[PDB]
Amino acid sequence: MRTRSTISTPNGITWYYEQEGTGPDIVLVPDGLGECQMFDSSVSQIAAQGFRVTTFDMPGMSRSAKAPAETYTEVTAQKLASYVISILDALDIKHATVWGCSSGASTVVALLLGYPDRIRNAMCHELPTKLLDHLSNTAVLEDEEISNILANVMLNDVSGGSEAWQALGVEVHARLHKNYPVWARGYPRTIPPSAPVQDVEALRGKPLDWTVGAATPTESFFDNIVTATKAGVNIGLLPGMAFPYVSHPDVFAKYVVETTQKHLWNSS
Amino acid sequence: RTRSTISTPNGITWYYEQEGTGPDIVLVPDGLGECQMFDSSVSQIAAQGFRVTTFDMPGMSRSAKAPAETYTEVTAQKLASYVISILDALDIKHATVWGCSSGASTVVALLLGYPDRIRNAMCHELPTKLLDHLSNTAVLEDEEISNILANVMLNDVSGGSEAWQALGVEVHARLHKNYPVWARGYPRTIPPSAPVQDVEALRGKPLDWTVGAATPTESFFDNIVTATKAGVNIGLLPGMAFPYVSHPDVFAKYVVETTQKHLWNSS
Ligand SMILES: C[C@H]1CCC[C@@H](O)CCC/C=C/c2cc(O)cc(O)c2C(=O)O1
Ligand SMILES: C[C@H]1CCC[C@@H](O)CCC/C=C/c2cc(O)cc(O)c2C(=O)O1
Repeated sequence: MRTRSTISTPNGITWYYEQEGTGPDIVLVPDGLGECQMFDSSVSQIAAQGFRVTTFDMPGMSRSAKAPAETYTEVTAQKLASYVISILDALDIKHATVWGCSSGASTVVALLLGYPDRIRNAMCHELPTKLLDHLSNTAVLEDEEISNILANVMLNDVSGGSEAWQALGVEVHARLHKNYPVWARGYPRTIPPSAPVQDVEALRGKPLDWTVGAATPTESFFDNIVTATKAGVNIGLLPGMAFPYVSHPDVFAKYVVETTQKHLWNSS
Repeated sequence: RTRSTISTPNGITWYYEQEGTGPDIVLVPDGLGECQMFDSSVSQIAAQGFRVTTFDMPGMSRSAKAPAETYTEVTAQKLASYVISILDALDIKHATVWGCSSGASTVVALLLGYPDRIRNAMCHELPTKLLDHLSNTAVLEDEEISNILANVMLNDVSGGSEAWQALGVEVHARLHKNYPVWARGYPRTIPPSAPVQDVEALRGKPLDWTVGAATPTESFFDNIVTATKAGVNIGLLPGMAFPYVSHPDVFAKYVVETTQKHLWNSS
């Protein structure tokens, strides 16, 4: 039942993408690691509730690595938003519900403010608004040190379930190995200052549902909870940390289905 | 530093410590009721021109001589009246107050209930939700409550296992006796008594709110939402529930700078 293919956009990207189901469109935008295999279990469960679910590897990452250096260096929310609009255009998806975590969160808030005709509703999780010294310092190391550093962060620190992280399998971890240096050089220095949450009055009234990981240290996304509350945006918790779609895929799929159904009710 | 006892008309015999001269700062303990956790910070705060007072809480540690009403069905409003009682006995008429956990509930009830006595309040990690796993501990035997909660404090909420163990055997022996008292008196009655149900009563008050930097987001998520809705200053301290144990110099600086900010805004 699942389409696994490639499609080329006039910005020079050859995207790897996957697609399952029929009904209203839901688009799962990956985190900075740009790896859409992490959504595998959830794509099926969500599509089974009467939706067409699309996801993709992000430009320069995993199977979407045939792309111009412009698409994976000095990356901003506003760039990533324009690239997602290009693949939606190429797949004839006119109106979409969107999910994003981390740099994906910045992207989906950028899609909702920048292309409101295209976005039914956005789900953002743990939107990075602060430069982090220790992530930025990795950008200057050698490829194999970055990979060994960030691989152990993901496994031991921020996976929110190391068993489920490992069970992604050898083939996934070999793609992630290659993505770590690309991400370290292109993302942590430029993503946070691009965060589209400078203007709280721009967020008020929009179809946005904001989450943070229940197990994440409070300091990491404290700023997200303050901004959502000041803007009157629905803000809540998912289990786990930065990868609820890996650590708790059934709770993640249920959240995406119920949030989308609530906005289909309020459309009508 | 004065280390002494004092009796109040409500039948509590308080153990208390007091150091320095200048405007009054009162350090209210967390639910475990042990004021030795403030020992280093009391000196640093007092050296900056303050009179610093702390005390063991009713029925805990060296304030154990007290009526059973003082450590059963405990609410913020009850603890607020007992703090006022020892403040009256020490002739402290205007004070800055710190409190963590059930202490945080106490200092917000102090600020609302007795506005003429309280210059400003610092509240840390105010418990607003019943926790079934904590409520259920109270119906076990003493020695299994102590073994269990001694382990929770160290591994889950200390925010610094080495500084927690460095408190020493004398302190850990008092905590050992306190756990059953705390288990039976606090976790089932403190959260429903949280004085944060009315957001509008908080707006414009001299209240400074913190949460622990390393605490899981789910624990005090509700505090950040409430503070933000009421326009109350909300920020972080390093560690978890015991910043005065895990990061005592950062704790002292926070208490001094907050109090100095409110002395300026007074005049
Ligand atoms: C891929 C996830 C890793 C989650 C670990 C995550 O817990 C590491 C700390 C939080 C920051 C994530 C982040 C920061 C940036 O400046 C840019 C980004 O693209 C991310 C990001 O997408 O991070
Ligand atoms: C002893 C402190 C810190 C305990 C760890 C503390 O971080 C355990 C989880 C947070 C709740 C603490 C708590 C809850 C209540 O219902 C009543 C209370 O008096 C407390 C309380 O004072 O907790």
